[PDB]
Amino acid sequence: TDPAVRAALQSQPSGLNSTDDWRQVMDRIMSLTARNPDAFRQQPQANRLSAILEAVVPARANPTHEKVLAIVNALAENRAIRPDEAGLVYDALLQRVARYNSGNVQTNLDRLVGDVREAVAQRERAQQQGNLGSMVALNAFLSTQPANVPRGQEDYTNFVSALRLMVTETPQSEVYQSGPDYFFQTSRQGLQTVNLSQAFKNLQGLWGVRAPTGDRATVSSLLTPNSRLLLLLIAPFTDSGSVSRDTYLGHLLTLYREAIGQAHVDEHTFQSLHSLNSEEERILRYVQQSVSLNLMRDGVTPSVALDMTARNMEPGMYASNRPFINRLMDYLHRAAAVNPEYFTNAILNPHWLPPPGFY
Amino acid sequence: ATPSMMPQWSYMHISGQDASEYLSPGLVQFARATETYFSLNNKFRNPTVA
Amino acid sequence: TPSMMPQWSYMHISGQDASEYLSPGLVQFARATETYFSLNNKFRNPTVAPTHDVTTDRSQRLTLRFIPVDREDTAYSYKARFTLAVGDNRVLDMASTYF
Amino acid sequence: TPSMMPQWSYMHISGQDASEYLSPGLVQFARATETYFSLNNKFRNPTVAPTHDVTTDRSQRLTLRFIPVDREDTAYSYKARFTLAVGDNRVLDMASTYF
Amino acid sequence: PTHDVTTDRSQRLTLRFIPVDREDTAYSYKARFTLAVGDNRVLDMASTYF
Amino acid sequence: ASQLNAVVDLQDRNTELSYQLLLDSIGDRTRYFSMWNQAVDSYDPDVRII
Amino acid sequence: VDGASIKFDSICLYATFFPMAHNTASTLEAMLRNDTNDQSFNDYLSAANMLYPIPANATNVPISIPSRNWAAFRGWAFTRLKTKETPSLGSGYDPYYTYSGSIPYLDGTFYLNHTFKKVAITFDSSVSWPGNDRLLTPNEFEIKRSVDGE
Amino acid sequence: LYPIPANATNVPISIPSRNWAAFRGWAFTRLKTKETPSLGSGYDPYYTYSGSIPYLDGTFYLNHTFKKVAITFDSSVSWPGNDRLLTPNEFEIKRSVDGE
Amino acid sequence: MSKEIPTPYMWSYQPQMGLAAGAAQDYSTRINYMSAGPHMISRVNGIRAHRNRILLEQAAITTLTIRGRGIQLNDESVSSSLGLRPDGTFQIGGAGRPSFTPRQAILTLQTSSSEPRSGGIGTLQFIEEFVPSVYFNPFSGPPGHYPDQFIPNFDAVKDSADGYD
Amino acid sequence: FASLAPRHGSRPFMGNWQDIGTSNMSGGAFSWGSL
Amino acid sequence: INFASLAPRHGSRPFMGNWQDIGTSNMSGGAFSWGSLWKAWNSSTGQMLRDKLKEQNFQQKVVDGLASGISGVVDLAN
Amino acid sequence: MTFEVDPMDEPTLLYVLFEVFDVVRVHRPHRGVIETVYLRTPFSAGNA
Amino acid sequence: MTFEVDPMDEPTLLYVLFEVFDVVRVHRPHRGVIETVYLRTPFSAGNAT
Amino acid sequence: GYNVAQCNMTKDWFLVQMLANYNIGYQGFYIPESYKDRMYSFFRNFQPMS
Repeated sequence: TDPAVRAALQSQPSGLNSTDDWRQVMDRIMSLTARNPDAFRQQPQANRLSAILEAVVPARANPTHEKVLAIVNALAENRAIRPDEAGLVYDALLQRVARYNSGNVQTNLDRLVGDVREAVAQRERAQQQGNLGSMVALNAFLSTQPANVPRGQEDYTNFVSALRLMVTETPQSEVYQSGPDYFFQTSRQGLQTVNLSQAFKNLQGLWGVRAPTGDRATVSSLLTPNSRLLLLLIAPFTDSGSVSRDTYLGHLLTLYREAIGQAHVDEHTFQSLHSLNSEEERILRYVQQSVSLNLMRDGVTPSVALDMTARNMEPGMYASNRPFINRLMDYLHRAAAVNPEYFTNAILNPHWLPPPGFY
Repeated sequence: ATPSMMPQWSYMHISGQDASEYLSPGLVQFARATETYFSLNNKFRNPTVA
Repeated sequence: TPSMMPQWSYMHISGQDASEYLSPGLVQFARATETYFSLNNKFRNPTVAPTHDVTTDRSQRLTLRFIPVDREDTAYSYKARFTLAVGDNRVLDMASTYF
Repeated sequence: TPSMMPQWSYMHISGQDASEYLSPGLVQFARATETYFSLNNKFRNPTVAPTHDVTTDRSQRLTLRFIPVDREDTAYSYKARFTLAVGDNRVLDMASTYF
Repeated sequence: PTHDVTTDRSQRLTLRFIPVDREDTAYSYKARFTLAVGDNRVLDMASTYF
Repeated sequence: ASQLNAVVDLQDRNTELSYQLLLDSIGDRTRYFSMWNQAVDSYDPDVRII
Repeated sequence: VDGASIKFDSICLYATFFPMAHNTASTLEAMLRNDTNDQSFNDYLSAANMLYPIPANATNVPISIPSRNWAAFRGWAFTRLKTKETPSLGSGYDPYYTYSGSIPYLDGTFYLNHTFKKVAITFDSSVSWPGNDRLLTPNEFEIKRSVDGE
Repeated sequence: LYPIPANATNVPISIPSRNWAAFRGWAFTRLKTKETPSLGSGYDPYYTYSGSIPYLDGTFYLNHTFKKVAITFDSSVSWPGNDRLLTPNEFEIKRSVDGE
Repeated sequence: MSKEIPTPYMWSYQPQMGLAAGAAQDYSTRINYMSAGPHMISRVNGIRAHRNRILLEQAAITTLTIRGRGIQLNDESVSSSLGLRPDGTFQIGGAGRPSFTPRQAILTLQTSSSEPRSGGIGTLQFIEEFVPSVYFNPFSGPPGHYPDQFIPNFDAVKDSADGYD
Repeated sequence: FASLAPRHGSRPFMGNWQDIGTSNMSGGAFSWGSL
Repeated sequence: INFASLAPRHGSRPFMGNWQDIGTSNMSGGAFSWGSLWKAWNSSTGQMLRDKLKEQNFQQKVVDGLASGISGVVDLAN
Repeated sequence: MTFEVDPMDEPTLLYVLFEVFDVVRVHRPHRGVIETVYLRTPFSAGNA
Repeated sequence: MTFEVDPMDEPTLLYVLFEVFDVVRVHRPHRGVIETVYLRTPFSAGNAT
Repeated sequence: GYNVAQCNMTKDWFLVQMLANYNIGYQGFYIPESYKDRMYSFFRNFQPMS
């Protein structure tokens, strides 16, 4: 739910709109609330009295459980203990406090809930900020590595700074030491683990002399695949010109940088004016049916048929749709007067619609 | 425990807020989540006042 | 509805139902006093069946009868084969079919 | 064809419900003609038990036989005391208990 | 060859057709079938038989 | 058009008992409907258990 | 043997169509031919059935299933019935079925459920599914007990 | 070679998941256990028979006793999975008297 | 073997749920060179390195008359032929010309599902997404930093799914 | 609103607006559930 | 594309059924309402006939098609 | 599994129903064409 | 794979040749040296480095 | 060939009665739900005899 251990706690030890927030209740009981006034004025007597009795003389509460649960929940969300251990340690701490209680203990407990709230927030933001531990490990490893390369030095230190930037700029990356080596995992529970010590040992001999030899694949087999992965992981970093070009290392970095680039980019890219309302269609079908019925079973003239249809209409709908019905009646009248074939066709064939220009 | 001085009519749920009010939001959510198999709905009284 | 005779609507034969033509107020009163004084059994709520696009006016059967196109026999079991036909503008619910 | 979707989302096992995978037109049609043309029994809705955070994979008893820790038989009554112990991270609902 | 030979959508390899008309006589027997080639495949009549 | 059978009946699957249980589930079974000859067999309880 | 005989004469098929209006029926048809608005069904018993012979005076029924994948498996259901009162599966005509009464495998009138003693479960020929100490007798579901001081 | 007990009628076989690249197909035949020797190191003291060896020489003679072959990948998908057989998902070799 | 040219790991699919089951090193396509000299052994190692380069890269980079549904259908809106309707007098006999209404019939025939899904993956997308993954330095981290997706008995939320309940 | 209602909670106990009713022998019923 | 006109009208308002009603049932966990609620060696005659009458008819609570009956209380046998 | 039952002096058969999922999806993309996709999950066509 | 066979009194075995590819490559650097590299694509002999 | 329920009643008449009293027509012939079948209803009194 919520990470703030105060909030993720207070959902557990609290009623809903009780007299813990006295001001809201006192506002609602008199008339002050504007959302729905006179709500309280019309409840049963008991309830009303009881709230009032609660309101004028508040009832004291014991907040020990709330604070202890807050600190326990803070421990749980900070991986101090397992949730089952949380259920146990809540009672453990409760007994501890209950057998040593004092006003000083309550004061320290409030101090502690504040401290643990801040601690949880800090831990979360630090875990999303870059994981200084990896930076410390990387600096230790770099201190282990020599800082002087007899063949070429600008490319070496530029690459070192690039690696530093890479480990800093992408949190969730891991740098550590398991055996007598340092490694670099691009993510917890993630593949792509680079043997950093071996990669640097292999790359020491290729810094300042592989520029003239980049054209011939005579020494290309000196690059162990682990170091190849290490270079691949730093393609987005070490942009053009950081590593001197026309160098085998520089050539690989440029190729990898160009490739990754096209990819992300492409990826973010990814991927009759008047017609009647249903009510008017119902009216039209009714007019058709009534006129056809009168004209076919009573033999009346078409004008009288139209007149007879009109009257038998529901007055509310007839008045509501007076203009459209009037226009339709006049149109049918003049059609029956002028073109009997068209009138008979338009009065006998469903799926018919008034032609444009009738509007 | 802690001796309480709330008016006994509400402190014994004789007349006052019903279950989904005086209970915790967390407990209410949990009870509603597990209404099917492990029913907690009969463990708390709902006062009814005419 | 166009051909709704106003005497029907006044006599609550068709048109607005009980919850709407009544004053809002009575409605509420009723909802509240449901438990003790019923008042739902004394007003009428009209119900109206739809007219168009529900039933085919053209000549059409209801209970079709299919005959066995071919039949085979044996000393213990026999076979019957029917050419079930469902013409357009129709839908057949197999639950009704029965030999 | 399974080449489209997993075999459980297909064949309507754990996955979306009927009121969700059906096209809006068909849903509205069924909601319209519910009274005189049933379409409810001709589709499927998966019922999926929750996977986690309900039961425990650890060893845990389902029933315990509590031998009385002390008895005092009398010419008129029998008195038994049981040390009812509820283990950690377990909840006992007294309704199930019986003598 | 990998592709452009066999389909992935279902097709059946073999179809059995039931006569629509039949007529017995003292000496003959007439059967009539409605052969239906699918909308994309092709049929070599040599494979068909009674 | 193409005799692609739609009923693939296996031998493990049992249909008669399935229909019996379904008929029990969706409606009362004690009643009799003569059209389907629907009358569940039963024994007089005073006879099975004297 | 009793000579009761039966001889079918004729058979016709009856169907009943809801007289839907043609426009609405056509719309419904065009709706039900969607790739998505497809009909689906599941057999109510949802079962797979198998049967296993038990000779006379037998008192133990081992059953083994080879290596299998058990996704979505729902549970077990079992009963005991007389061999004399069950026809041969699938075969058109059984000449040994000399019985005419109730057929519990078909009409679902079981009457032997009381005869079961106990059931044991074992996965990979090692572990037991009832489980981690769940029941009183953790190894095997004990249905009914004879004289048992516990 | 996967074993079949006396009077047994179903011979299910399972293979743990592996890559099947460049697979070609199957081929099978039944052999009487007394015939084929233990595919081991020289002497098989339980091999007491001196006739033809259909596992070795190629004189298979029991292919006429196969009834059904069902092939399923991952225990949910039949291999000819496009209804590309008259029967739904089985390579029905020989049909008994049930001549539909 | 070698932490630099590793035999790749190949995923296993579970058709039923649509998720991907545990994977494993490929064990059916290994090359047995145990009877070769340094020449061919270096050649084979280079070949496996080439295969690994192909895999890594691939994975990372590569992620009128409407057709109706395979048989096209024509479309007409004013194709209404039988203009008569049975009033009190007429009596219309058998009729019916099936025509797809342009807006109503076709759109109602091609609507998608009401709400899109959220769950497993189909076969084609699994093939396109779950290429064999090359694991370079196996399990080189502290406990808890290992790729748990590989173990089939591992559940993402509740860790280490106890088999047999 | 109404204060004349049984209150099972602080919130009132009120039925559906649409509660007023009809049935004619007719079969003008033969209609479905409360659900 | 609105199908409300097809439905019965309950008065200026279509009678649209609940969309949450599409069938699903299996062996266990699926239960439906309307349960199986239910030469004389003994000549009592009376209760007997009465009982037979009872046997042929019905009663339950979700039988709320139409109306429950006047003044009220909400009860069980759900 | 190892059942055991009280003796009966006639042949009898244990019947076990292995609860399974048995569903079928029905399709109909044109006039008079039925396509179905059967499926039994715990025991599909390759059953034991 | 599931098979069905007719009953027989003696025990029997179903042989299921599974086809695979099986390839051997031969190379010779100098006088009297043979180096072979085997393979079996869907059922490997197995060797990893 | 028009009677039903093994008694002398035309399926037309039976269908009309069932449709009028329970709408159990076109979609099968299940027994009417108990609450829809009062004492004066059609089904509860329909008795075929032979």
